[PDB]
Amino acid sequence: XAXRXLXKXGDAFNR
Amino acid sequence: XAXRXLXKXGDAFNR
Amino acid sequence: GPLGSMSQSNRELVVDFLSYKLSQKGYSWSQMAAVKQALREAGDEFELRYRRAFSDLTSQLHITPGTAYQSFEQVVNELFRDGVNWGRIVAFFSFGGALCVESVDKEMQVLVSRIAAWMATYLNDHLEPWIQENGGWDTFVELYGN
Amino acid sequence: GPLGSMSQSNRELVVDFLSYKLSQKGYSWSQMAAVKQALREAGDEFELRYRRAFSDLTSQLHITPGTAYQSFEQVVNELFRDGVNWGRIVAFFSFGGALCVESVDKEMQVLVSRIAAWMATYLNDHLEPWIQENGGWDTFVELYGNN
Repeated sequence: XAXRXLXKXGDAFNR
Repeated sequence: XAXRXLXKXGDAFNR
Repeated sequence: GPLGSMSQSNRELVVDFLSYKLSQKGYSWSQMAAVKQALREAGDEFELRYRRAFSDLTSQLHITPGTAYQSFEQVVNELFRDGVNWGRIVAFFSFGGALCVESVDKEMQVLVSRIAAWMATYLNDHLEPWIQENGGWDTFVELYGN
Repeated sequence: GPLGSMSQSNRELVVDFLSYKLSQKGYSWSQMAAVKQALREAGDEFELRYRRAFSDLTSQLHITPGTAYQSFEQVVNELFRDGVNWGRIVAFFSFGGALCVESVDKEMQVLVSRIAAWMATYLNDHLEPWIQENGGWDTFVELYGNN
């Protein structure tokens, strides 16, 4: 939830 | 010079 | 713990200021100072971009001294279960920072040095080994510093 | 110097990050962390305010490895010849940082650690004793912190 959130929103930030 | 600059302009920053 | 020398803590202040001033010009006192700086900036940015995400999370948790560790472990394990990458590393840090801030809001300052220990251990045992294999701390710097 | 443990330096990074996040909320890791942050804020504002008035200071020094020490000593001695106050202490730090930046611009980075040692020793012998008797580090944080 607020997991696969902090997942998608780490993965967006990944350079 | 940029002594008696880094001087009055330290002094100006004194609280 | 025991007190150190006035001389060591004066050096540390001096190295801290020079680090900062060097990094503002795109220079670095050391690889550690460069990493510190890039991570502070990555974290401010991550938190600004995804603040609703944090809002959801650190409520849903309900931290107390007897559950703080269980919460930390559950979040951190799912963050990295299917892989480490640089963004998830930043999220880990931001997450630990919010957990510390929240502990102090709720007057559980005791948890702050504990959370530091758990973060440092997890960085030591799980995160830096990945980093060592994936380009090193320098890659992190070239990606998130400047 | 010799290599420390991986864990010592992972701790140090974690603490740096957490110190920063705590101070953003009015909290602090320690009196040291509070001072570091207030001092960085202070130097930024001092430089924003007044760098235009002495912007060619480090340049006119014509720094070289052989003359660096004498140039540092001259500026610092003059800076405090007529006394110490908190604003001049901030200028002492801004100047050392500018002198390090200048040293790297001129491809003389061996000078950076040298400037750091000269500053640390001067703080130790000539500034902290004034600091102790004028309210201590807490007074600096009270005057320059959260600004």
